[PDB]
Amino acid sequence: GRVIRNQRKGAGSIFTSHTRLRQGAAKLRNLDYAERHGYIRGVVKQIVHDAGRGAPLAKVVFRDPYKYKLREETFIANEGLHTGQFIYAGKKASLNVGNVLPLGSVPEGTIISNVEERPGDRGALARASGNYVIVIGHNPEDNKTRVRLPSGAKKIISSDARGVIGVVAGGGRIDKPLLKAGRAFHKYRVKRNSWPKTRGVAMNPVDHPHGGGNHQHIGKASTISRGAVSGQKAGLIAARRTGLLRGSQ
Amino acid sequence: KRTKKVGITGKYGVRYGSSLRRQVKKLEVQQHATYNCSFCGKTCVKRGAAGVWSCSSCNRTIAGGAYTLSTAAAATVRSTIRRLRDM
Amino acid sequence: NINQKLALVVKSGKYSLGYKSTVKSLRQGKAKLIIIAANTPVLRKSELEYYAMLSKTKVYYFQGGNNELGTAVGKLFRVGVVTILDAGDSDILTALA
Amino acid sequence: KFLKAGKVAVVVRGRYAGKKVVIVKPHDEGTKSHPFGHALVAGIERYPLKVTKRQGAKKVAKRTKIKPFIKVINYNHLLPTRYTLDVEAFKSVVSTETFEEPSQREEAKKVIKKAFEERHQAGKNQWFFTKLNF
Amino acid sequence: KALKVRTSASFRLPKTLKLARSPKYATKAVPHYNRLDSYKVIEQPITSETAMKKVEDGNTL
Amino acid sequence: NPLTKSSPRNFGIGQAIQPKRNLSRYVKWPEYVRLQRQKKILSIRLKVPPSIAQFQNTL
Amino acid sequence: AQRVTFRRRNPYNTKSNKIKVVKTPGGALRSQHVKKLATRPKCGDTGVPLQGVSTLRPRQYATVSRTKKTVSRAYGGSKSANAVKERIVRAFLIEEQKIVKRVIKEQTEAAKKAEKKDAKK
Repeated sequence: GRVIRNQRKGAGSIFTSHTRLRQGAAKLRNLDYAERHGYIRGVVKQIVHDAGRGAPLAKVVFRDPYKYKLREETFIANEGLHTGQFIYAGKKASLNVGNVLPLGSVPEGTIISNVEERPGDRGALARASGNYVIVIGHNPEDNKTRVRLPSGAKKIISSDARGVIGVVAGGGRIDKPLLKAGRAFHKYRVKRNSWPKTRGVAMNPVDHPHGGGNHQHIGKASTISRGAVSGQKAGLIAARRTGLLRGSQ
Repeated sequence: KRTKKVGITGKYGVRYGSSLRRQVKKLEVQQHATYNCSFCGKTCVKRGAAGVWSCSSCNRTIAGGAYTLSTAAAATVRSTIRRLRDM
Repeated sequence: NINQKLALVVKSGKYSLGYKSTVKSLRQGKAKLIIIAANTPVLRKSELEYYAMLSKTKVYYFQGGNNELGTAVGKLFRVGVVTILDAGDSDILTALA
Repeated sequence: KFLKAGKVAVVVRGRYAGKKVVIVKPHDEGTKSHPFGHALVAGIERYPLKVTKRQGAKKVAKRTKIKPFIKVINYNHLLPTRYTLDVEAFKSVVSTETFEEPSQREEAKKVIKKAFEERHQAGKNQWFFTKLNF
Repeated sequence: KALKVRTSASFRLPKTLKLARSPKYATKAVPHYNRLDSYKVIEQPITSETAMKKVEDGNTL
Repeated sequence: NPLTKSSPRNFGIGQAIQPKRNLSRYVKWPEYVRLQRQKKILSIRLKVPPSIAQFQNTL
Repeated sequence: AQRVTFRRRNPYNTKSNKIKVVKTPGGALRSQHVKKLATRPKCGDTGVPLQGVSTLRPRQYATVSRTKKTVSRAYGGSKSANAVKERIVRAFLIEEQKIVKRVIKEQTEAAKKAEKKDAKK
């Protein structure tokens, strides 16, 4: 057979993302001295729609504590930031929507985003629209918080990990249906190249496992082994359950 | 009154079907309408690209939700932090 | 409460609306009490509050923005800051508020 | 109250915008030529340039130089101030006749410069002689 | 002892004496006569009748 | 004395650009420096054996 | 009636290839190339078009007098008038508060040390 629609993607020629319109690497500040002891005032200069982004960005401007210069950093805007807000980042800054503490300083209950997995990652978890981590716990013996991620999957993080307080902007985007292909077109046209997806099933058995037959059907379990193979893995990979999911997640 | 009930979504005509028109109407009302500006005081317009409002007669700009200035989650989280700041 | 008292001013009493007139009347010294909204920007809040201290004037912070101060002074339009030049009938001058 | 002879306002609009000034002769209103609440204010254009020990003469003389200006300035363009800085001495120098005639304008600027160079030495009213940073 | 206190964490290559060439023989040996002489630049003039128009009438050889 | 104005500089994290302190510690050294330092350490952190050892204990 | 051609070996209707048909004093219509209309300079703080400053493509004024590049205030051909006014006010009013906080914290620390001495007694 051929290499599949979804084995090439990796190669990365076309299925590379599109980064013309794409504004900047949405990232927190780099850490230390200033913001591992006291804090610093940022200033939100712009809030700015990012093409191909779950939720708009904020050019928050700080000051280099060692040079006469400004650094501007693209934070993921949390519903609340507004141009000419004073963001405050680092240990000794307070709990406000846009400030950026380290999970340690942040009481259990709080609602955080761009949470750094490891500290110094400049953000990882809960960065897409509307999403947010909840700091569940605190293990001050071996400084590491337990944190819930939008998935649900609770997970232990270093207490020196940071994250911007508040819930992320663009919340409740997916409320709307798209209608009209075209709007799905323009969605992905601004990200990547996955859209329209032809169904294996529809294609020839050359081109994809499900393919072929005198009836469009799969004919051997769309569930697939986790220890399967590039090209074997088209259908429900490594499923536990299948079928219409009832109840909680 | 032109439209008994398609309202704004009457742009879409007979497409997409009464459920996916209804759903959108609710959020294409919300998004096309004018907030009141927290700071200015005034009330017109303005959304501009999802989660980014606004200017009325002022020019600021404010991260909000996609189709509304404040998603409910934002308001409850404002409280959550209002409570946990006070501790 | 305050809203009853500013009503008592606006009927029978002399009062100024808005910023320039406020300030005009802080510099004249006719201002005995200025009622500043909340949402009125901290700059112009702090500017009034400065002038106030030179004029030795009371600054009552109307808890609530400017659409609801206009209301409170029997106005339609929104008002960012009121002055109370004279309103001997009312009790806002006597009150700490 | 207020806006008396001393009052170290800061000009806000128009050239001297952001430069500290003294209200040498206020007028509540009434003039045919300036139909609004305006002062006559002398104040400094070029600042004293921040002297030190470890410095001197062809810099210190240079630093301690202070240009002044004189201006009729509407009260909407003066943010007035706590700080007062004294003196009746300029009032008689800075009249309404002093304005209009270009030679006479200088005559005041020549006196007021001296008066500021008097004041700035022996550190009298320091705030008024530092640049307003903005 | 009492080491060089530095400010820049960045340790750049220390500027050093870049010596110049003092070669033991000329590589070319004999300096080459002018590649492009007076006579070698301008070869033949032109006789195309419509140049001889331009010579006499426009003052352009 | 009078015109000479006392003015503190204040280096409290978010106030006034930190002044050029000695950063010797925090220099990105070149690879060869990094080697010959870390070679020294690496020797010492290792339990060295006695048949060497004695060359540290010198005259 | 009297048609006209471009001039330049760019057929295409690009911006930076904009024709304005012009009657020449031959009498025939001729095209000429409309050089791009410069947008007005703008404020640093706000989106304001900044006043008293000649438009001109960034070069067209690189050799024009600076009176035409600027206005005579505080932040000339940069910040805009009321934008500056905002930030003279804000500069000055802030500096007072920083003075006021110093006095508060000076006097409150003097009270703190007095309170501890009285508590220690």
